[PDB]
Amino acid sequence: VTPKKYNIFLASKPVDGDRKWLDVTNKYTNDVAAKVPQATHKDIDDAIDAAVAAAPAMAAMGAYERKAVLEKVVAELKNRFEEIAQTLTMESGKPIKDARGEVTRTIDTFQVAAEESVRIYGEHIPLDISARNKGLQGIVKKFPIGPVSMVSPWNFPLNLVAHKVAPAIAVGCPFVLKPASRTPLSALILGEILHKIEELPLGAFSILPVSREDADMFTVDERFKLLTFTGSGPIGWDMKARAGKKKVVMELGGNAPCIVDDYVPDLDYTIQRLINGGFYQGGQSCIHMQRLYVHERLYDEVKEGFVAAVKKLKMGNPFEEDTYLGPMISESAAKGIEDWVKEAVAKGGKLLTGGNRKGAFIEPTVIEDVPIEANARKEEIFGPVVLLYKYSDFKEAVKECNNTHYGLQSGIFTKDLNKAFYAFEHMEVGGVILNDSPALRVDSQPYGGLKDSGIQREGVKYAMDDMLETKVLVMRNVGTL
Amino acid sequence: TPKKYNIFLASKPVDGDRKWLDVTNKYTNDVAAKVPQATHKDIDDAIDAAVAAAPAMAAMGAYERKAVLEKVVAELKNRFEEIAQTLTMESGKPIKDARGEVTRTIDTFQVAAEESVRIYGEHIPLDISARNKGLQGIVKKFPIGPVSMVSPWNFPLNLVAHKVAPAIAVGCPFVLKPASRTPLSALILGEILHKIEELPLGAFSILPVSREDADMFTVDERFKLLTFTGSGPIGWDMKARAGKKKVVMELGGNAPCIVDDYVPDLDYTIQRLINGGFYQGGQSCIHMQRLYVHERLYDEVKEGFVAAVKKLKMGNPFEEDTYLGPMISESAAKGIEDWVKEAVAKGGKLLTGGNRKGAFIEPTVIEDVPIEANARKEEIFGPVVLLYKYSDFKEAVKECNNTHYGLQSGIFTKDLNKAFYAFEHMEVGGVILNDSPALRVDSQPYGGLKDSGIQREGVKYAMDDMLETKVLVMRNVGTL
Amino acid sequence: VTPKKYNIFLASKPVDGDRKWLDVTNKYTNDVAAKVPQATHKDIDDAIDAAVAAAPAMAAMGAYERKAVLEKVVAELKNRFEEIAQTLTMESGKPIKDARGEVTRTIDTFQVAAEESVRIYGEHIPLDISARNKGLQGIVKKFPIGPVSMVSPWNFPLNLVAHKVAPAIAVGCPFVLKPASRTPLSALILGEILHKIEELPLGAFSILPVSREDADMFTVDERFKLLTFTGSGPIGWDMKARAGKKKVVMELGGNAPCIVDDYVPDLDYTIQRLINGGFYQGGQSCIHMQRLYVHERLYDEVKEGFVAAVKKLKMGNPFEEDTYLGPMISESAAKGIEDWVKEAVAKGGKLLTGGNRKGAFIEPTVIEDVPIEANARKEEIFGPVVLLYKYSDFKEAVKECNNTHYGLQSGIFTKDLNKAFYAFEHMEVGGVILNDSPALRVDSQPYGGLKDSGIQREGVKYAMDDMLETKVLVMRNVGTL
Amino acid sequence: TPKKYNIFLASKPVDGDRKWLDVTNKYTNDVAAKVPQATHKDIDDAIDAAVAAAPAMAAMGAYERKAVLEKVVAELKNRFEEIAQTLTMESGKPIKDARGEVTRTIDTFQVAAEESVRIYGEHIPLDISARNKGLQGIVKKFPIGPVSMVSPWNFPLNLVAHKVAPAIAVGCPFVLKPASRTPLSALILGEILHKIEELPLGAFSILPVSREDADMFTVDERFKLLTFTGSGPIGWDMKARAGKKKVVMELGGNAPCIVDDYVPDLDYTIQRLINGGFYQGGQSCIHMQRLYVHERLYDEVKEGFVAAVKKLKMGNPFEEDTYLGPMISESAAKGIEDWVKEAVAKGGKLLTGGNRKGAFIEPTVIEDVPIEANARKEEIFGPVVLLYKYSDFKEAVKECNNTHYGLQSGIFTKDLNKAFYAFEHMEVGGVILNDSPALRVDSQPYGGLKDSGIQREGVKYAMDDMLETKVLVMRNVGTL
Repeated sequence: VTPKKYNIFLASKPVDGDRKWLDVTNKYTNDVAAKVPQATHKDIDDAIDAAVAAAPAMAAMGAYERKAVLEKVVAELKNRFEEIAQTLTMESGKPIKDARGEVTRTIDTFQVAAEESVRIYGEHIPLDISARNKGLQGIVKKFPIGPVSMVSPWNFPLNLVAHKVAPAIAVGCPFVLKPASRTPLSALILGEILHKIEELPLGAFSILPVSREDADMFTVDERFKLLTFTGSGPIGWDMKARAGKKKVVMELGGNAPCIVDDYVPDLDYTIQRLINGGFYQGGQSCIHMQRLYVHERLYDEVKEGFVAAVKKLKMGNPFEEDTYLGPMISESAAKGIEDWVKEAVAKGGKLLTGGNRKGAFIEPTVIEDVPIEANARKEEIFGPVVLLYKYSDFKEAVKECNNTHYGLQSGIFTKDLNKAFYAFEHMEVGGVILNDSPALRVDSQPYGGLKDSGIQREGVKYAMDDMLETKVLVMRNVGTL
Repeated sequence: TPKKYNIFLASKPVDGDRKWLDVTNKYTNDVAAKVPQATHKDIDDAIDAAVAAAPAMAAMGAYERKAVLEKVVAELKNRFEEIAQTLTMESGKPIKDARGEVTRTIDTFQVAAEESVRIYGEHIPLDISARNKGLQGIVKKFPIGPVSMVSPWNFPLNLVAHKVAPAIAVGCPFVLKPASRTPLSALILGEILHKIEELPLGAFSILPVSREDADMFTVDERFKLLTFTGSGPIGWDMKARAGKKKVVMELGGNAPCIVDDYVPDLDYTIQRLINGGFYQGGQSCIHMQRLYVHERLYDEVKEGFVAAVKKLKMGNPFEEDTYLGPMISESAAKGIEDWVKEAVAKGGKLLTGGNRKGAFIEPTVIEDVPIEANARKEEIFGPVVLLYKYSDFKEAVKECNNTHYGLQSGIFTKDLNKAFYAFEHMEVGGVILNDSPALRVDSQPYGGLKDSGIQREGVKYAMDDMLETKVLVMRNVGTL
Repeated sequence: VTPKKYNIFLASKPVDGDRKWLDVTNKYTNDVAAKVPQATHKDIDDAIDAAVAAAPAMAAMGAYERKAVLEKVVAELKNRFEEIAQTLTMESGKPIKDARGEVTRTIDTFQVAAEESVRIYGEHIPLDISARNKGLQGIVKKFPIGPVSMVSPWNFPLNLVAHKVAPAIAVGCPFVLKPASRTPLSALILGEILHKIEELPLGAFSILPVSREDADMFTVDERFKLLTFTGSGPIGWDMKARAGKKKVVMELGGNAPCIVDDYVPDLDYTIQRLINGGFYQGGQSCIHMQRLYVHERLYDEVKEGFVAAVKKLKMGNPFEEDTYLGPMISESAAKGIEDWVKEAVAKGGKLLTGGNRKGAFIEPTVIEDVPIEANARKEEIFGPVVLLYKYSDFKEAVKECNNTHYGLQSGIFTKDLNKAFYAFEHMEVGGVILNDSPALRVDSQPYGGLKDSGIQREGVKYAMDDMLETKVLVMRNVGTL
Repeated sequence: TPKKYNIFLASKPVDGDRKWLDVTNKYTNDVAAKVPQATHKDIDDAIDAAVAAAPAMAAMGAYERKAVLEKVVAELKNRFEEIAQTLTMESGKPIKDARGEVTRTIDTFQVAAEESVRIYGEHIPLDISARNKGLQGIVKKFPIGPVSMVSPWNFPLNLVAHKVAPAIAVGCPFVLKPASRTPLSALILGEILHKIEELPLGAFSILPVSREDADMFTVDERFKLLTFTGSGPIGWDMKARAGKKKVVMELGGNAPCIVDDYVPDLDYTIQRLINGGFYQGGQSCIHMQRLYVHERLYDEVKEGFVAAVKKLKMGNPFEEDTYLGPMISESAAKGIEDWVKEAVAKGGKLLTGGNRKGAFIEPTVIEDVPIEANARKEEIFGPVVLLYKYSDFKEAVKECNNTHYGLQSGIFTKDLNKAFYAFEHMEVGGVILNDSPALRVDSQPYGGLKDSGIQREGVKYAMDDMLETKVLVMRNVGTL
């Protein structure tokens, strides 16, 4: 098996040469499936200088030119669909059905960005609000913030890249992207696509897998006006603390709960959505449903149906069409999950199903009554593990949903008008999912959270706002001859 | 001795040798006021003055428009009780309801004062394709120009405020035709406006008009907008004859309410149903005329509702504890009484009331009135509620829609899906959730579908109809 | 020359059968190039009944389904581009270069509508503005108005159809379209495209060229919730007067002026834009530059350059690639223009160039100092005629621009900040064109006018507003357990 | 005898045995006031009270938030002269400028009152693709929670109002650290707020703090937002140490102005340049520090500008005709004097002023100061204007941008393209057209690029940073 050689992108151009090689493994077989050049400190410096130099031409592009770039990306993603999905499954270990879903969502993200690029509206504001302000009016317009530092994760290596790259192009910001070293190929495929687009100025982008020795440049470099990070909370908060003067956007982890107070529209559909929330992407999602709170009257029926449905989930080769659950990103990630499951049961948790490790594979797991002191309850598991709880009081269930240091998304199943809006009002999250699990994300919704889950929002039009600066033209007696 | 009033022609109080209009006390029937009636020449002069004042109205600073509206707010607060007393006298509405109307008028003028300094425009990119390279636009809103206002007798202060406050907030001159039965509230606004120096001369006229000249408010080409609140047949005929001008119509209704639950409880549900069915004595375009109660709740609701209507105090509207005052006229009361008798003759079961005493109609509840009866198909505009039972929610929504009107509807439910199904399928401008359809917030978009009219009132929505869009398309502006 | 037989569209289906034929002539050769079935009174009744019956399924479509219809129209227009352009030139007489420009603009119109179909936003409003309103909030949402009556013109038979049809589909309104009898083929091509789109419910559309005896149904029929008309002012105002209860939108004629107070960026570019304004579409445009006001210091230079440039304009066969000016819609239209030119010169106007008729062809004409009483000055000429005037005072030039019973668009060439904004403030029009002639229209801009030019605005998002009804959900203590 | 003040802890006036801080009259240097200094325990208690008050703050009706802000407006109008006198005393700003600051503060609180009832959300379709069928969303904004506020000494009332008014308009509890040199303006707001019943207990604290405890306002994890106005090096260091919370920074500037024309005339242009160059004695973040005049206008502008500078009355700020008061301290004045001497030593030509008399600095104009001089390189925060000539407009814009600050810029032009070229290319938050960069409307988005900070103030923009977005994603809601 000869590993495929890829190029990295430095100031819009494919580079390889005698640079050191980064190995990319097939997450199922563990074989090196690809070799990618590793960027040097000088390459990163050159990338940042090129982004600064390309900022005026990026800012001078017509709205239709920014749109044409994004539409060309959409067309190339559709054309290379299966190839991109196969590469995604290979480097991330996610089942091929989920990989195809990610490519579809990436197409939607670039498509929303294409439409938004031609809709950056400004305001005409009256400023004569009092007599002392007579004859004043303003024009409020938004401008590109400038060069953007992007650091993306390994769990959605295409879609979570798209949620940074598509808004940057829609606005007219040059960028330097550091893809995750474990999954950089999805990002490099975008680089190949972007390289062939003539409308995009030279130096508008760089996509560089970087060593640990130079990774800090993406945090501290004063030439970037914005740092946008998606990944681990402790890493993210530390980057925000050391970023310097630049603006910071963070999309971090979660410990998403779901309340089941009714079956909506029925039990079968409720179970299917709970299975999706608890085990989609093998729990390797920042909005994975980690905690399930079921009302007393429904508890035995839900537990029975839920556990029976998790026992039917196909775990195996992610390249197979009928695989529901693929392996974890690494054997070390799987060992960590296994340790937390063992600890949860040692502390009093009742194992309902799964909990066993087979290399990088973790069986879909359900644990009942895990105490607050256990790591599986307190921290983001990021694995196919669901913590099942019973409740008698709705207000108390909402309070328990909030009993976490995370605040990304929450789910609620209810037929009750007041319970639905009480949950919207009191759940300490960025998004409340009504009659679906918290694992739901529309690529146009404001996505992000409170507490340790991060700062600001992604979702194309919201991510674009963070890449834009407000400027007002205050006009004194303009139109007076 | 009846009080003598002035009318307002080109911002100035006028009287002279004009024909006198009697304004009667709607309880005692005594002539309480004498009002000059405008001539054809006064209307012509009013329209010419509005056309002449349009440039100065359009040139006012946003803070000047605000100062006018804030001065109206301050004068309404200062003359509160006097205005409320005059309101009860000319409209017949109980003094508690009249005070409520003055409060809502203060809120309407206050919302307009805040909106006057918030007329935003857009900066739009216009380079949407290669052929449109180097193009950008500034979209700004401008006063439409002189506006013709025709107001009703049921809320002679607040339904005037909903036309006048947006016109001032935008910078439109106007000519107002108040209802001849209730012109005093409109005339008190004129008195206030007359004393405001910031408002250009000729910005307003308030003229009670004969029927031989009333058509000028419809057909005159100098008016850029006609805004009418009143009777549907009158309104639709005015729209047909308006000519080139834009037309805004706030017409009647036949508002239904679904009771599928008690929210939060039975007591509160009954109180809101009483308010909807009998507030302003049913003389409201959003009066709850039809009540649909689910079969499992029917007997309990009917019993509680009928017991509560039997406790309603009917009498002298000047008395603090009076709930139900008289109808606008004895003829209005006779008409309601005829429709009640016809409803019972066609199979309707009278649960309470139905009797007339001069201009007074007892609060009435009739069960199972057929679709052929006038009380069911047409707006009653009286203290009459039609009660019905249903077994299927979808069918109750379909029956709510079984009308040629479409103003507002009400729904009491604890069900998330029923609440949003009703929002989606009710053919109205406003769906009231866990209150009767008689609810209106002075900032909400208010108006309807079908025979209930066209467009919306509520200060910022009424302002939109008094504004014209203008775009400045800029080719390579900023290229040296 | 065998005329091509077309079908008409009745409740989404192509029909012909036992119907009478409408002749469609080549506006250059006068040959009958096409035969179109004429709809009977029963066909119109069936079309309206089908639109009423399709209204619930139109209103129940997902936003993405409305988008998919519009995107499929975009794809079919691109695929049949040259064929549509050739048909346009044939039935309208407009030069092939202008016909291609009209197909591109129609593609942009349907594309803007596709993007707008997924962006119909509502508001969440606080309603607790005072103590009496405690515990109130509202959700304001927009709903399809219902069946739409559409009456389109002959001067842009594809684009001015698109500006009614694309927003109706973007919103989810069924419609019955009456295309102009002289130019129905462009509308019938949209009908062919629409017929093949499975996402569009059966009966969502009808496209019927209608005889005079049944044309009134489009005005008075109570089953229509909105009438949208583009065409002749006297016809339009009379339809508004007799429409009954339905809402009315009107796009009528104009008598567009242009002020030349400077050369922006230079004389060459100014002359080229003034030529486009005065003679593009052969002046058969509602925003044709009919009146030209040039400052006295620039007058002789502008007149010389402008007259020299009109003398170079190629008039002839609209199928020729280098033809600038094609024939008028009819010989009667040309005779009418010729009469107004002769009347203008009889009343004191000085003919600078053109003014001669050759069948349906009118030479590009320029007349100096035409008095206010002449029809060429008072009314919309809708021909290749420009009325030239000199001015000394800018404020007076603006006042003279406004000295008309129309109010569609105006143009101003200026380097002066205050003159630019004074003109924006005081010109009594829907659109002020800055440093271009009034003949400029972007398919996304709010387009329409004041005075006799009509009521309301077209431009996709503005036309959509008129096809939408506001509904508020007033919520009392929702979220109180 | 110095006046004794109270500080505010969890909405309540406190004094006790706290260490006393002296507040001096900036003209006489006499101790005018004695202010308690908060302890570490007071700050802890203030933050705990703000966390405890956050649910009641978030549960207030929009009209209750409005009523608080309207009560502040009414109290500011009532105590106008007293507040203006206290402002001149503690800040040293001339009484005319102090009165203008109270006016601007009234406008800020008034804008906030109107904005408090206008926090709109969105109803969004979420069915953007087939996989998203049956999805819809409600996007609503929620208070971010407890706010840490750190205010400056240059506008101790208005720059406090720009943090406090949006916090109340939104429903955020807050802990304010006023500048220790000018706390009295902040303590008057506290006195006003203490008497407002609608405001929940613990909603606010106003605490003058020692350097030993000042870091709590930066690092404490109970605060959800840090909003700072002051010195750039201090601000950037606070952003670095803030932790997880959101950070808003309003820092200094080095504002330039281009004079390419006289708009509408020379007299008006000179008056605005004088206002820009010397209003608040240059002790403003938008003070016009650099003046670029086109070569054809240069001699005429220099002559008129220098002559007008020479007429400026410098003296006792309590006098009605004083234009220029003293600097905040003698040390501040000595620093400005050193930079003026350094500018002249490096080649700058002194056209007027440059002398120090205690805390007073004469209004100064220096021509051709090189880029290496501190007076050109850094924010002077004094009555000093750096005068330059240019021949090329594009080059003048480039030179305006030749700074590490980016708050505001000014441009005088009659040219449409120059106006919009400057709007496009000036690296600032606000471009002032036909006025100096010292212009600020209390409703405009105010803030900057580069070292001038992050985010925007101006009531509705400051409210945005105090709000968190929450979406309710609804799956098949309304399906029965």
